[PDB]
Amino acid sequence: NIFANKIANQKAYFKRDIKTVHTFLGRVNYIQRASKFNDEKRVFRPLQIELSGTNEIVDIYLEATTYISKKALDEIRQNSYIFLEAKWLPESNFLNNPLFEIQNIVIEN
Amino acid sequence: MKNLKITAIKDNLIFVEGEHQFSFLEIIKFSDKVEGVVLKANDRSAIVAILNEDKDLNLTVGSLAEATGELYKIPIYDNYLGSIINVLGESLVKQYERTNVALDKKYVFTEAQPIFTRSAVNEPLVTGITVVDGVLPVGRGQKELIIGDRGTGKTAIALNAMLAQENTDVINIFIAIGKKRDEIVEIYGTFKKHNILHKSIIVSAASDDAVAARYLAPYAGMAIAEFFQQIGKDVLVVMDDLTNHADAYRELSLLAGIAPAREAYPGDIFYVHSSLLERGGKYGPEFGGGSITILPIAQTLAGDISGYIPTNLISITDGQIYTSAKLFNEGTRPAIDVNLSVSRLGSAAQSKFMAFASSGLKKIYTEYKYLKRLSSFSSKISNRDLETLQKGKAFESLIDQAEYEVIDYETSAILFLLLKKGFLNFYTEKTEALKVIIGVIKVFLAKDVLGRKMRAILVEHGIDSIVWNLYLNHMILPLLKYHLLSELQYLATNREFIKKFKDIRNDGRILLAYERKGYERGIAYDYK
Amino acid sequence: DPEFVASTYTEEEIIHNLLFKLYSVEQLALFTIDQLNALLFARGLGLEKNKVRAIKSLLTLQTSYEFMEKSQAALLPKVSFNPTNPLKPIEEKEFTIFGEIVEIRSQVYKIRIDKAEEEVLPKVIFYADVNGKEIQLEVADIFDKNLVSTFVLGNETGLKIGTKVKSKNQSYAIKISKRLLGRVIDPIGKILDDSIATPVHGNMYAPLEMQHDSEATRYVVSPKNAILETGIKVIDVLLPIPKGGKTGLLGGAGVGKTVIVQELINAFIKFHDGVSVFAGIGERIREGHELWKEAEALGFLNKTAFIFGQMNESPGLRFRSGISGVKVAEYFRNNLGKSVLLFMDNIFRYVQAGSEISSLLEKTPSAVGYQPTLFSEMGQLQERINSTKDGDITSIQAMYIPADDFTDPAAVAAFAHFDSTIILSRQLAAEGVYPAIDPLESNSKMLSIKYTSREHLDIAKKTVQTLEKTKTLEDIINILGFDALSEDDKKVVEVGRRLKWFLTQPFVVAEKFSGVPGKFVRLKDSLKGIKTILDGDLNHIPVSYFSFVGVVEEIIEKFNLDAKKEALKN
Amino acid sequence: KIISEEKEILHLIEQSKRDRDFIDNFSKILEEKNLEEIIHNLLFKLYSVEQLALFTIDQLNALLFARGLGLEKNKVRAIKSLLTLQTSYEFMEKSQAALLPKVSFNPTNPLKPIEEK
Amino acid sequence: IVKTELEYVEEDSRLRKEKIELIQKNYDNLNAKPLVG
Amino acid sequence: LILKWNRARKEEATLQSTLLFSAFKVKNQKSTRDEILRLSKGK
Ligand SMILES: Nc1ncnc2c1ncn2[C@@H]1O[C@H](COP(=O)(O)OP(=O)(O)OP(=O)(O)O)[C@@H](O)[C@H]1O
Ligand SMILES: Nc1ncnc2c1ncn2[C@@H]1O[C@H](COP(=O)(O)OP(=O)(O)O)[C@@H](O)[C@H]1O
Ligand SMILES: [Mg+2]
Ligand SMILES: [Mg+2]
Repeated sequence: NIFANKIANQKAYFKRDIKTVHTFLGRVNYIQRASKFNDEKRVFRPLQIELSGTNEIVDIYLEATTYISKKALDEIRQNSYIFLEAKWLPESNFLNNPLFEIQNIVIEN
Repeated sequence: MKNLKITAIKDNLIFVEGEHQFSFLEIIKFSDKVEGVVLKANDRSAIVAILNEDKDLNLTVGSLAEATGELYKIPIYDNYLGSIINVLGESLVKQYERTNVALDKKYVFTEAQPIFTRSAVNEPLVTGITVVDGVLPVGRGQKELIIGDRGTGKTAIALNAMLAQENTDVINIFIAIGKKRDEIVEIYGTFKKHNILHKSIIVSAASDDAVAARYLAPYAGMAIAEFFQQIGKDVLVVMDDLTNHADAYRELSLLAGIAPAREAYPGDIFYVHSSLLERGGKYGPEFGGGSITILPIAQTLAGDISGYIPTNLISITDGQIYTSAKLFNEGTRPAIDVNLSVSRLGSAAQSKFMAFASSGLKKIYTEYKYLKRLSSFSSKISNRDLETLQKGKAFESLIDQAEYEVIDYETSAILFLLLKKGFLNFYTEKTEALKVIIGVIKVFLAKDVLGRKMRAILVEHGIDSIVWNLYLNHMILPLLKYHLLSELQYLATNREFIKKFKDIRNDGRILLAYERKGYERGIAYDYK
Repeated sequence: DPEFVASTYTEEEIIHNLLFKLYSVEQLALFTIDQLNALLFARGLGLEKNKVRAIKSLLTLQTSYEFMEKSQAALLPKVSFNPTNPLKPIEEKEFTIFGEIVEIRSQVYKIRIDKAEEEVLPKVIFYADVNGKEIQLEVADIFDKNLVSTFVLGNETGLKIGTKVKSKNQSYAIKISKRLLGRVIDPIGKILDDSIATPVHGNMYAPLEMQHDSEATRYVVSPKNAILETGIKVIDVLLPIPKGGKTGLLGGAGVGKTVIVQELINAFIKFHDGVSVFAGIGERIREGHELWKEAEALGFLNKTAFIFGQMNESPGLRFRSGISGVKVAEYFRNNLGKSVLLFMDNIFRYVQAGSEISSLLEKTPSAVGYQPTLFSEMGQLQERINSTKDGDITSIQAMYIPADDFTDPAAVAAFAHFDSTIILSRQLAAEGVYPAIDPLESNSKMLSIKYTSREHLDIAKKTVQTLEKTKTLEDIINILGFDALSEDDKKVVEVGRRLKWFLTQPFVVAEKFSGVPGKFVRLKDSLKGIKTILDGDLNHIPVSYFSFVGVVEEIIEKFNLDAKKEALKN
Repeated sequence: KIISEEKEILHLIEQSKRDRDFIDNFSKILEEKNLEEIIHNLLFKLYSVEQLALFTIDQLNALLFARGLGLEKNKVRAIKSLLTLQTSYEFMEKSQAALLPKVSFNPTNPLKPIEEK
Repeated sequence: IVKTELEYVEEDSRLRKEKIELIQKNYDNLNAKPLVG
Repeated sequence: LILKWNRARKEEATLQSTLLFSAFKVKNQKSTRDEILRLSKGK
């Protein structure tokens, strides 16, 4: 099985609170390093996702604030396949691409 | 059924009358929720101290009570993990759900296990603090006191030690004695944020709780720790703090008619704490095979170590970490005084690699302090003056550490060896340099396919000088050199940096491609 | 629908809502100095002696999101705060326990119960009627079924053997409502501001009952996360006050704590638009009368609820003042959803009253003769101040340290709860420096990166470092002379002197002593002024110009004016 | 019209920053999730998220029906439901490894003492 | 010396662009020539 | 000087506390004697 070894590498993170989320499901074509902007307290990660079923390229940004959120964000590499649920953040009004916060995510590498 | 009647309610104690075979600390049930413990009793009556309080239950003279005929035993439930409980087991804040099936019931005054059930303390306990892990080691089964003034960072040090067990399979128990509920909720939030909530319990007795609850909270915590130890688990217990426990015991004894002794404390205040702290240690395979590590906290007044309770507690534990107010005012965090701090276990509590790495650093630190306080004239002895003024300042820069920052044991050892080999001479008080080095080493030893095996070798076996030199020269130094030259501009012209890193292999071509692939800033071979 | 939206508002509500009216800059340019000053005083920003600066201050206050929110809500039908978990009043009972006094002493009386419909509970109140006057006795120890011991809440004159007493088997209760604002009472609810004793309209609540369904409810709290703005340069820059925490005011006698307390009351009522509760414990009669009169004069009396346990009252009555104040604050937060700033003075007297009550009831004294339940009582008082979904309860408590002995058990008990300590110095006051707050000794837990910016932390750290270094160098200056310093040391000393004198500020309440009008300085203005001074920009100005000003520009303007006059004089 | 849209955006940004920095409800913090023949195949077969992505809608509907859970006309809803079902451990709660006694090796073929008589 | 918040943002951007230039300079300092065949 | 002050203050405080409790323990001799009598009789 090609996907047999991918099961042992699953990493799942979730929140027990339920908000309105944007669901992304696909491969990570390109992911950059992390930037610290709000007084070196947050983490900014630009993501390029090739979705599933349409194979279109979308660009998003991810924000991390806690230690566990940064740990979950650090698991995303190139060619990683993700089922990510992201809460929209109101800072996208000053951004070219939307800024999101990880609510639930499942990561396989 | 009820067999006792309340006769008097004074001094916050209840005077039950009835004919029964009372025993010390026997649970007496006044309702299905409220119960107390017997302190003193005779052939016709007893004096009881309540542990709970109920709004709908109005205890009064003539009320009925049942003497259950059993000693005070704390029950163990599965949902203790990731929860705040009180001394009777009720879950004040919970993350999971209970099953109403008691895994065990532990007597609170369980006598300490005898000498033949013990073992030597030889396995490190990671506290996440470089100075503590390298100069003041803590072994699994040790009793280390954190003693100091108010607002100096004792609780921060204990929480840091309790955060470093995120991936070590060591249970955490935090007993709060007369603490503020705001701070306890904040600690719960920090536990959840730092991924150790599923591994930790918090026993709480607030400052306005019943005096019996505040007195018996540490014993209940120790009973839970003993339950966990009996199935071969390493338990790390923090008591915050034992001065409040001494005050609670004094209040309970004074209100019960016991005569005051030195400093108004009862006459057996030393026994109360010794029989409590002697329940920790390392036990043999036939008697559980686990360990219990205790980190009691004590508060001094303006540096007065010679206080009654602080000197009682120093003469019980295996060393002390003393937090200085002068260093805290000067801005040093964590403000730990190395001169007044001891660890009687010593290198016996360190791994072979850490013992090799941190050998003879306290002497160099004391020599540096002696020179700094007594420089006197501008006349200089030799280059050894610069040697000391360099290595001591490098060590002092290594001392500083952010709050809630966990620095791994092997990362600390590697930093010590780099310092001792002169690979930190270029430092000129640029915190980002050490931050970069620490992050690179941490990621390399945690995630790299070959770095993970290197870390396992460092943890298990004791390598010699030649193998360590090969390890440093052929993997660690190229990675450090590339990741330093790409972030610090002044390192291009730093004469010491070229003098030390000239012959190191250049690895920019591969680390570039690793960065462009989204890899972390320490992977050098691949992810395991 | 103006008629409909105004139909849901009482006339007093409209009067209050006239404050949150938006004024355009085109209109604002057309006002005069007198109208601008009236607007500033109404909005709590303090007097201004310049036109454009006053317009800028008014615009900055108006452009704030909270002010705009209030102004936008003021043109809408009234929305009522729905109280979740309100305070429930006491239940209606009858006098069910009857008895009489059988033993007398100083402040302690024993009661033997004859006709009881139910067994007596701890802490219940027995009422006695002597010469048409009502005396309350709180129960302490129940010796057996029909014999209890009690201590007086008030005055013990008129009690004797055989005085009949009756009880409802309930603890002491007081009448609480919104009408408590503007009135002065004692812990048990006796009127203290007029001889005819006009009653307070409200419901009877028991301050000793917390009304919690379970202990876990006491752990549903929100840890402090916000900083209260006071308008005082030193407090804002160096000692941020938590919102929902506790700040201690420490010092000897005459350092100036009460003036700071009055200034904070005024600033919270006017600028922050809230409700203030004052709880005097062991309050001197002269000081209480003076503070009441200046509260009436300065205009913050109608939004303050005063509780006074006087110095001459029995220790049992003095002990209950803090509990009554806490109960009033809990009512004003839970029932009305208003943030409350509770003031306590003096905590040392609360501890002393507790010790007195413990000693009177024949209990074994603890170390230094204090009560065995010292820390327990301090926790009981301080644990009901917190921050919940309904609002914030901020506490600012003044303490007296005897002989500057910070290791006294009362002080050690108090520091266990303080979230920010402000320590006053008698030497600094004697130098004429006011508010005479010691910046080096005091510290706040809210001066971190979790709550403040990088700029604020850097400015605070640099200020403290400069002040400590100039304090060190002043001794060298005094001994060896100002010439012995190096070139950098002279600049450091001058910057430190100007920094120290820039921290002084005139208060709008302290106009009685020096006659100087007060000022209100925002956090940004103080930060900018300290940043200007730290760079050495104003190093060409004599130090005497930096004393008792509001903002950095006032010194520059005064120096320029003096230089112009000097140039014209010759 | 009293509050401009730009200022409302700034207020939203500030309130979001405050809600992220200080959290009151502990359900808002990210949590790491712990991770005869025919019944075993039914109850133990594990699929990757990419594997379920490569699936068709009918196959995912059939798999949801086989485990007795809801059937949806959407691809993403089916994938999410299957992932939540398989990743959530019914008995394990990441708090049970702390309750598991350590395993010491045992004799599988031990001598037995004499019968008491 | 002390800095304003805007100056802190500018310093952050300056450091990021400095690191980019350091990236280029690290390749430049490796005095290398294309392999010939 | 610190050493001497600590020693002296400890001594004085302990003496004061013991002397204060002396009165309380004297005032309750009769209850102790009666309890001893009734325990001696007992069953
Ligand atoms: N490494 C650190 N870096 C920065 N700040 C720190 C560090 N460690 C502790 N602090 C801060 O120091 C203060 C005191 O810490 P802490 O509450 O742990 O001390 P304590 O000795 O337990 O005090 P208390 O007398 O209040 O019980 C807190 O504001 C905390 O955030
Ligand atoms: N800001 C101030 N400006 C001028 N005088 C002050 C100020 N604060 C306090 N004082 C002086 O303090 C005296 C009153 O002391 P008080 O405020 O009661 O101090 P405490 O309550 O700490 O004993 C007044 O005579 C007054 O002159
Ligand atoms: Mg602490
Ligand atoms: Mg005063």
